[PDB]
Formats: sequence, C-alpha cells, structure tokens
Amino acid sequence: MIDFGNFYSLIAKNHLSHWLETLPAQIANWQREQQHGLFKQWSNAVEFLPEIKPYRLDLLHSVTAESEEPLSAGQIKRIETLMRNLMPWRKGPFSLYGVNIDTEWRSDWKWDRVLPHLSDLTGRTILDVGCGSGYHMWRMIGAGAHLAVGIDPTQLFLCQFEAVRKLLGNDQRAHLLPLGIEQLPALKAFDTVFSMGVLYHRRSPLEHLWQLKDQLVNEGELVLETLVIDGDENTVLVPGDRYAQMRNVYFIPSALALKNWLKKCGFVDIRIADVSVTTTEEQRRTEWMVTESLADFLDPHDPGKTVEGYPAPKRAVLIARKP
Ligand SMILES: Nc1ncnc2c1ncn2[C@@H]1O[C@H](C[S@+](CC[C@H]([NH3+])C(=O)[O-])CC(=O)[O-])[C@@H](O)[C@H]1O
Repeated sequence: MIDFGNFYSLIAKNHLSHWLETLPAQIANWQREQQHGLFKQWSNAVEFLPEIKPYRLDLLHSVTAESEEPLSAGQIKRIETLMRNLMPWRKGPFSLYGVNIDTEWRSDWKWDRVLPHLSDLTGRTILDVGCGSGYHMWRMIGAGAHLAVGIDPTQLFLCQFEAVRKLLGNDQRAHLLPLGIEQLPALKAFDTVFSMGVLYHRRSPLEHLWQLKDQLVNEGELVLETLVIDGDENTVLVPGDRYAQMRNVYFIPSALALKNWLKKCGFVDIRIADVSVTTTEEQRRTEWMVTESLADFLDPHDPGKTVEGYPAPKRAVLIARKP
C-alpha cells in the first residue's frame, strides 16, 4: 500500500492545508475498496524498481533521465521488464536511463499545442484533472511549476506515476492522488487548473466547469481540452452507446459552444486556442500498448468518421480566467 504521508506532510505546511479535512479520509476509503484483478503485479513493479537519482534530467523538452555512466544490460533489463508490467502505457513518452517508453499517445504533441497559450507556469501550484500516467505534470514542473498535483481514480496510473517518480529520484514536486474530480470540495487554491480529455466523460458538463472553477484562486487560469465537433454556439453532439468505441461519452460540443458554456459558468477572457484532428500518428498501437487504438476506432473506408458513423475525433484547447 502506497504511503501518502509525504504529501500530507507537505500540504500541512502550505496553502493546500485545508484539503486535509477531506483527503485522508477519501484516500483511506479508496485504499480499502482496492483488490484490482492485477494489483499485485503493478505494485510489485513499483517496489522492485531501483530508486535512482538522475544525473541528467530534462523535463523541459521531454521527460528524460540519464546516469553518469551507462547502466548494465542487466540493470536495464530489470527496469524494462518491470515497466513492461505496467502496460498499457497510454500517456507519454518517457525516456529513463535508456528505457524508452513509447506510449499510445504523443502526449508531447498536446503539450506543444498548449504551452504557447499558457500564463507563465513559473512558481505556480497546479491541479491536473484526469492526469493519467502524470506525463504532463512533469512537463509543468519542467516549465517552472512549484507543485503539480494530479488526480486520477485509476489504480494502474497511480502505479505508473510512482514508478516514474522512483526513477526520477523520488522527486517531490509532483503527486498523483487517486480521486475523482467529483470528490473535491471547493479548494480555491490553485493558480492554474488543467482538464484535458475529461469533460466528455462527465454526465453534467456545466457542473464540471463549475467544479474546476471551484479549485482556482481568483485570477487563476483554466486550461480546458476535450473532444469537439464543427459548428456554431448551438451545435452539440451527444452520441449513442459508442463513440470511437468509447462507452460513456456524453457531450461533444463545438468549440464555439464550449466557449459559451464557460461564459455561462462565469469564466472570462475565454479563447479558443487550438483545434486539431487527432491522427493515427498522435494515437496508435506501440510495443508498450498492444490492444486496439485509434485506427481501429475509425471507419475503415473513411477516416473523416468513427466506426459508428460520427465525425472523427477532433480536439480543442480553450483557455480562460476566473475573475
Ligand atoms: N472522475 C474523474 N476524475 C478525474 N479523472 C477521471 C475521471 N474519470 C476518468 N478520468 C480520467 O481521465 C483520463 C482520460 S484521458 C486524458 C489524459 C490526459 N489528461 C490527457 O490530456 O491526455 C482521455 C483522452 O485521452 O481523451 C483517464 O486517465 C481517466 O482515468
């Protein structure tokens, strides 16, 4: 069982301290709920990895760690084998002492779409909602953030993040908590909040936006990214049982529509920063994710479309300020 003492101890002494009124209880419950099918294999992976202080660390242009002298083939195999047990690796990539984890997504491409539109991350305390493996949190550190907190109620992604953290010298500037966004009170304590790929999984989209607002300090920045379709303010798709084979997909608004929803929920200075079709170069099967992926979710004879007939995945980035 993973110990969140470090995190509690950290926030006890800073401006997130009020989170202790709820968090440890929620984490404890989550820890009892847990017997995942494969939980042992995942947590053994983390336990049996070596703690290594990177000699060189790049978080600015990637997430890459190197040692002073190359590791032995056996040291490298031990790492690779153990990381290979945390498959499927979806968000990345990571390059760790020569072990190159090529993840389903080019999460770097998203980061590059986003960065040019952000307020300076330098010194900020940040929340990443549905952070996955935690890739982006490391980039946020790389880009100057003081503290990066992620939440994702998936167990595998917690083990992934802690595996990476161990190999980055047990770095204490990022943390992943296994909560859902629904579980948080109104912390009003983060300078910048990210929600990327989460809105379309929420039954109530406006309440998601209000819940994100509730986590920001005044003058804070929201970074919102999700599936969209083309059209005006009033154009919004709600698909059936499956969209691109995903099961519980609710609102896929246009960017213009989503801009309006943000105004509804009381944000200002709202900008549509980037709109982009997801290509099978951004999302695809790799040696580190070997089940189905985007190519399988598209219409075989028309990539303009999903396998079900809907317009194909298309993603938008919006930035806003909380007044
Ligand atoms: N209730 C929830 N609260 C917080 N997270 C959730 C919740 N439910 C599911 N998620 C998580 O949201 C992530 C979905 S991906 C975005 C990853 C990254 N942010 C990216 O921008 O690529 C989808 C995509 O790639 O479009 C997964 O990690 C889910 O476990």
